[PDB]
Amino acid sequence: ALKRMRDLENHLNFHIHTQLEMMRKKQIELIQRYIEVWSNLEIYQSKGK
Amino acid sequence: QSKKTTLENIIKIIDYSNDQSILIQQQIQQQQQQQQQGYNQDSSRVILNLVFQQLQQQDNDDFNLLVLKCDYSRPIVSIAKLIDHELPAISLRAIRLIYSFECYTHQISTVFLDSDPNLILSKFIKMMEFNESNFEDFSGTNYDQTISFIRYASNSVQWTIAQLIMLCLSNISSGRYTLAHFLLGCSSNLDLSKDFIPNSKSCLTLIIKNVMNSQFVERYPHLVDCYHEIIWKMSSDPITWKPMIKYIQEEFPNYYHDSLLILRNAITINGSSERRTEALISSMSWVFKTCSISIQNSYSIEMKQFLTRLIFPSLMNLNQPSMSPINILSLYNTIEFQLPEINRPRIFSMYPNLIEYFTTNIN
Amino acid sequence: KIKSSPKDNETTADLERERIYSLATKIDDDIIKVENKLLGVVNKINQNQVK
Repeated sequence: ALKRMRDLENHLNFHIHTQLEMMRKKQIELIQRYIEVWSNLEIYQSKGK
Repeated sequence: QSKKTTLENIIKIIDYSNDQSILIQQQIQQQQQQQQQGYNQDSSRVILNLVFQQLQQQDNDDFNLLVLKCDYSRPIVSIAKLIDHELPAISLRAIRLIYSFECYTHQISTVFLDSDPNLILSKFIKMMEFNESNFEDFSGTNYDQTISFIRYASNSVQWTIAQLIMLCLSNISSGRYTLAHFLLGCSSNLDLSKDFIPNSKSCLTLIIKNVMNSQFVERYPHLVDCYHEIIWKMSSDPITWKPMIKYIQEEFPNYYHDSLLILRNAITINGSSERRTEALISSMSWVFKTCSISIQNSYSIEMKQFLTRLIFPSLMNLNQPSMSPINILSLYNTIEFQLPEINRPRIFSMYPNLIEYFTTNIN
Repeated sequence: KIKSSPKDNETTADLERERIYSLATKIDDDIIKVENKLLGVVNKINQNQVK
């Protein structure tokens, strides 16, 4: 029981955290591109005005 | 679509070169077909060169000094499945990729537990097992680069695994489990306070059984100096010393006699080179210091017999047949305290302004 | 749907609009450098106390 809890705590502290930071970083990469596409959207929808 | 599939197609060839190595270790039971393997094998070798040339910009002070100014598990595990690849020039590529990957992470220990640690550890073991028949001497002057590159790619495997264990023992902050502790078989509770598993195969069981092979010591003296620095470090960390010295006394009680016997005999062989004598005398220091912690904390009946019948052999015992030797003085003169009179390099007289550029401090 | 529109007939308003909404994109890029660099100071202050 003591082993199997350390085994599961390693999965939380190393692998799951490695997935969490890869998703945190990938959120920033998507938020910068949400601003890229919305700046280009406002230029496009306001063109000739 | 075609602007994520680049690295995706490279990873599929690392996976498919494991599908193929599993299929070829099966189909060598039938294949007259070697001519068709080579394009897939060399494509796999070039992929493992190219990934190494993406790491060899981050294996660099200028990049880390730039960072100071501004799921890797599947990739690492599909590379680790190639550790026992049928071409040593692919095996050594997988092991040297894993070396760089541990330098950035110190977490290949958990990435191997979080996967199948048995199917991974057994591939390191399968590369650390000594085959005495893979041998013909490097005494011939006619060093063909083709045949030599294959023999280099072979014998570099155990040296790179030993140096991967050594790195993950030099880089310990106290109580941290590492890829060294994983390869040596320290308890998968991450628990450096618990004993080793007896009769098990880890890299530790192989390190000690290769050290006590006299032909392994004669053939590979620098690998034996390195192996003894592993034994010494595991015996001198304030946590693992108790599991380690207990495991030496429970599965290897001869170790401090048979290792001094083999090293002293390997030094006694005249016509050896200064660089063999270097490593065997270095290895002999590690045996003395590892024995010194065992005497200090774990003094046993085998240690009392070792000191009183071999190291300090009291004269009256010589006349009882009812069961040059290795005594304190015969050990001293095996180290040859005529030190070499180091001549000053002639280059320091050509470039006196560059002495501290032309040296490196080992620390 | 944006990067398939014609570049025809662009005006003084559109040129300065293309200049200023790309300045807004540059602001988040230049913020994220400073967020990373200032974390690249905090983490070292924390390491220095913990040594």
